[PDB]
Amino acid sequence: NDDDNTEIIKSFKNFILEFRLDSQFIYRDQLRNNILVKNYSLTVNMEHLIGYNEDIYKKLSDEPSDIIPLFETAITQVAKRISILSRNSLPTFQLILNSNANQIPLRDLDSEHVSKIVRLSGIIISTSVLSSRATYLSIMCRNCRHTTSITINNFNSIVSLPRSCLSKNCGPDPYIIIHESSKFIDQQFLKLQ
Amino acid sequence: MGYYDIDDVLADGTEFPCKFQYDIPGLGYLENNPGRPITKNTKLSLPLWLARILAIVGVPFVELLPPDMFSTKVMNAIKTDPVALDLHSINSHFFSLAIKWIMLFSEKELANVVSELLLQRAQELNHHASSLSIDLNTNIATSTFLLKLEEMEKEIYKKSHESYKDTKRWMFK
Amino acid sequence: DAVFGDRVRRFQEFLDTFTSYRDSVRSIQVYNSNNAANSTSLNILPHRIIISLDDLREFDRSFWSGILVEPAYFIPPAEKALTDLADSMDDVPHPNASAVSSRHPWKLSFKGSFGAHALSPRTLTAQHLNKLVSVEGIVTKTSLVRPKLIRSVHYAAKTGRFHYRDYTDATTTLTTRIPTPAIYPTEDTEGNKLTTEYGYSTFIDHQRITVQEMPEMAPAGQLPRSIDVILDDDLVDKTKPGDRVNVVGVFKSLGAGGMNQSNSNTLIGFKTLILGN
Amino acid sequence: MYGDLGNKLVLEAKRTKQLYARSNQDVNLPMYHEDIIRNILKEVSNLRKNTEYLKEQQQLGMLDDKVAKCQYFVTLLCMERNKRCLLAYQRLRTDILDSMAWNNNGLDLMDTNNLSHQEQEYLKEYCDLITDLKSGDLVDIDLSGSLVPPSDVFIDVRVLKDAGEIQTEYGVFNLIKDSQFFVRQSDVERLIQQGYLQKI
Amino acid sequence: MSLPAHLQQTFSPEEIQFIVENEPIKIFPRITTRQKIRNHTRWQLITTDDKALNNMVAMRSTEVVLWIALLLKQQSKCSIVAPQWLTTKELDRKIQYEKTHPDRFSELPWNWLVLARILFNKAKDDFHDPIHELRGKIQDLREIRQIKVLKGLKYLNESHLQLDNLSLLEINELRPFITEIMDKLREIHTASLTA
Amino acid sequence: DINIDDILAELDKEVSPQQDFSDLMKSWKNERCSPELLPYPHQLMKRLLNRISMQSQLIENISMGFLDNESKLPLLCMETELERLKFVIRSYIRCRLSKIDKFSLYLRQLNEDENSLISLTDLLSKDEIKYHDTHSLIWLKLVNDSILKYMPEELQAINDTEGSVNMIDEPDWNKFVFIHVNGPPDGKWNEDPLLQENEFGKPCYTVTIPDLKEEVELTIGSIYVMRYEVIRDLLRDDKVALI
Ligand SMILES: [Zn+2]
Repeated sequence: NDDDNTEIIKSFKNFILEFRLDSQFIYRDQLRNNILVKNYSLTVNMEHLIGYNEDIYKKLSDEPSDIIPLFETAITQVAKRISILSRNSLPTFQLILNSNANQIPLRDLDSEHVSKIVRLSGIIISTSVLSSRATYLSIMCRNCRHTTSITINNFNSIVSLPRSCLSKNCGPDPYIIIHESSKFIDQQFLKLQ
Repeated sequence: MGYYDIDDVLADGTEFPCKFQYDIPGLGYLENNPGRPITKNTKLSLPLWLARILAIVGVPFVELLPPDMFSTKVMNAIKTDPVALDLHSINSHFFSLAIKWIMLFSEKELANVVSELLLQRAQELNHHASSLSIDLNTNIATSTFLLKLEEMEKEIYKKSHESYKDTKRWMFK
Repeated sequence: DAVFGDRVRRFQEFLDTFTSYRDSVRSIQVYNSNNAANSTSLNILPHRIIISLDDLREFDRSFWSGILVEPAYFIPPAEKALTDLADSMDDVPHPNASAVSSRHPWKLSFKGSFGAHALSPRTLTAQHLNKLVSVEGIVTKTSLVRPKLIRSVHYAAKTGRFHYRDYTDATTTLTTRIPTPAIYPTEDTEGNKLTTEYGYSTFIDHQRITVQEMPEMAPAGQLPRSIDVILDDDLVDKTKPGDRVNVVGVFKSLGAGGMNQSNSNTLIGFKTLILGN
Repeated sequence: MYGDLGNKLVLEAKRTKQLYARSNQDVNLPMYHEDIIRNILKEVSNLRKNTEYLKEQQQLGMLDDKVAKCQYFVTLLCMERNKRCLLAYQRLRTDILDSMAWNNNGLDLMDTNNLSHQEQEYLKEYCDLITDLKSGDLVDIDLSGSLVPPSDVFIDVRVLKDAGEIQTEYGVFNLIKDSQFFVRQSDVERLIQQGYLQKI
Repeated sequence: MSLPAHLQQTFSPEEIQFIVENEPIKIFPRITTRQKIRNHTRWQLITTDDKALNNMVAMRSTEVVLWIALLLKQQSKCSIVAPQWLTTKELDRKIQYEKTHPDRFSELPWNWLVLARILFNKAKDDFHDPIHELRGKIQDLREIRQIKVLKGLKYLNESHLQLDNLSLLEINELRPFITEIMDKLREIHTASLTA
Repeated sequence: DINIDDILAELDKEVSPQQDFSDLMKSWKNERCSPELLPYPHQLMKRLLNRISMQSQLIENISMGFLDNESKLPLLCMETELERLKFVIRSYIRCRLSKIDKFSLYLRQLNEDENSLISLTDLLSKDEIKYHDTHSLIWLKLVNDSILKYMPEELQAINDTEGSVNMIDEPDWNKFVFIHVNGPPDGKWNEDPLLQENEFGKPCYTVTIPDLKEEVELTIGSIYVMRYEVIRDLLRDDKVALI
């Protein structure tokens, strides 16, 4: 799966680097301007992604929860390329999509559209307080003190601490989270009516 | 420090805390007692264009006290996080007044702090000025940082941003 | 632990440079000694020193930034340095048979300017975690002061020797360590029965106040947000509900937040709270 | 003190400053603040009379050097400050007037009630001075012309306002409304600046 | 006043393009003004050399001032030859130089940005390399050079500054910031040194 | 082996409109950036104006002759070239006029100073003299009859330099400008003095900043951001050029 993931990452990287409408590389300029003001994101329009290479859009719209983290990785790599002098510690960039697809009524979201990308309208009636979802999860083995790391994508498929000492038995669940070395992001729950 | 510079004119007209040194007669026209004179060792707030002259001519008539905007609290705030300091609320003309104070008192330590403050804030305002919005069809951080600039930095930012915008508009025409 | 020792010696140098903190430690120690030597008296000064962050920045900017950015690695060494300073300059009086066993580490408190860390419970996002932040607001709830165990001293009536055991929790120590099930060791290594020695053990008070942003500071259309501070020891009962407050502490997180098999797609977060200093 | 009116005056002048900066709306100078000018000028007269009153009272009376010097010195400083505020306001208005004259010598000669009599006379003579410059020796070059470099020799233009027929150097232009030309940029610059042709 | 506010102490990019357009460039003429041995009006210009214009021979490379090469390229009467530095091989070499030396700029010509823009707009069909790649390498060079500038504007002292090899458009766009921050850091220093 | 370039140069040793235009552009570039009012090049501008007049007459005559092959490219090039030259002179003159407006009183006090080493006749053109005089007079009349009429004689001077704040505006001598070190105007290096060769073999100038008591080496073919006061002497000798 490494080869396909790398191919997808490289394809969307080339989309970031090469796309331009008329004399201006829209997404290179947007990425640089976003980095300058410490806005680690990239608002990617969907018509542009369709026009560039419709195969990429097909791959994205097929399994969004598996492709979008790859696109965020590609955005991060492009950001390092165009904002860091070769020879880090740059957060994984966030992909913000803009679409003009037909709006699906909120009551029409049924068994189909599950795991699909849907565009819909409503009125917010509640906003939760900010939570904290971990992205970098520094972790240490309880018995043998085998410190490692876990990286979280936050796009739930449909991950947990390893159930192994992963390098005497150390038990079934030998891992405790090191909270002074982890990195978190804020998450908010809405409620659409 | 031009004569007709409105920024300098407005900077001159800022009240400053200054105590008196003489039991001067007949003054105080608008100082709460027109006819009645001003007592010695009286603390009064005077415009800079007046206190500057009154603190050199004469023992000088008026002794200038350290203003709050250059107090050790503000100095510590400057030395801690220069970028995230709301210098517009401290004084809308902070840099001009700091330059005037250094010129008056030859303060080699206030200057060494305000220059570093200016450099550190110039980095960030260049970052904000050179980042131009692109329409696919203003940022929150840019707008929340532009509220914390004095009348001097608000002009450097305007000039540099206009230059960057003109270059972008020409290149991509 | 070369870095730990380096931080300890650097903070000892800082304390030697600014003698005001040494004078304050001396004043606290002589006040405690005089109160012990002199009755309906209960005013005993706490083992806490308020150091100015400005002095630390002017002395060693690297240490100051380490305190303000990653206090979990810079505050324990500074506290150990303060404890060693107090012990070295202590008047070495006669022991009371309890202070020898009962730990009394010298805690640290901070003041001065914070800059980007002078926050409010609404603007306390997840990018401030593990950093030393100060939040201002109104105390709305205060838990009951409930003592918690941090060290149990045991006497084995077969060898005439005393065995202790340290306890750590997520809400007590900044650095993460293996939690202890808080069960007293009833048997020694060599099959000896032990009796717990209360009064030689060490318990510390524990309170959990709730600080919410001032209602007039709330943005148009939203109710005030709140954060939970965990005051301990000298800082218990320092606040009552309705008090406007400015709490300085380390914005910490705890838990596994899912990532425990029990939750695979469950999208809850971690429990975040401030360890008040 | 005594410069509060002057401080308000220069604050309003700052507003006019940024006001006209704003891109290029070629805004008209906000009507002269005559009322504030009158008050500060009256404030100056009171200060001058106070000096005259003190000087005559110093002569007949027994006044030591201290108060006689100090009161006069403070009044002089206040008068200088008021003069500086008035001068800054007038100089900004004069600079904006000069910019308008230079830019509109090829555009229009105009509400003029926003200007005092002195300012109206100044602008009226300044236009004549500019025309004198454009005719003395630098007559070959159009000193009032555009300051944008002449990139392209040939441009296409669209007629905004109908103007019937206008004679060019050799032929003639029939300025029919909503009709597009393709002519040299040299012979239509004045019309484009005035507001009869639009494109580029 | 006579000179507008935005033209006070800097050059508008149009004026930079005007300055660049006076530099000679090499063209392949599509006409022939060379009078045979066996009438016609000659150029006889006053701000350049007309010798190379009255002696044009079709498909024989000459050198004319850029604003005339563009004027002929408006029709199909010439073909601007791209300068040697404007090829994919040389652009890759310069990019490698920039990535290899993070302290100094590459030796690009002072008009590289302006010339690249002008040639891409008016002479888009005279490049031996695909223009969609030349644009992508020009943008990469601009990005690297912008990264190095932002990390050197961190050295804005009050004495001087050496911006070696910087282009003309980059200097022009950085002028109102550098030359107005250094002025303030100099005024502070001179105020301190009033003794 | 021995070098034979000397004999090769020996066997090869048996005011132009292009140079006039190049000097005009150099003067325009220097004028746009220099804080002070640079001296007027009277001779160059006289030649340039004569050239414009003669070329306009030539274009008119050729057009009349054409008004009776069909090669119109030379005429179009003549017209657009003349337009470009006129624009350059227009911008130069208007920048000088703006600087005159900014520093009117400073120029006046230079004129009235008998100890001054410069004169407006040697630093301003005739039209600039007339414009400066008329503009100063009319602005003086306006300010008088609007503000200074109601002010006493001790506070009626328009050039009071003895007040609380100096009211004559001087050019910012220590302003920071972008300089490109041309080197000596001629192609020969050893002939020109002040060119202390630096290490690494690159020749360089040497200028000292009195405020900081610092010596900086101005390498040839390099771009600097230097104080204008330090550069003024080299700039007057065309050894450097303002970018
Ligand atoms: Zn293990």
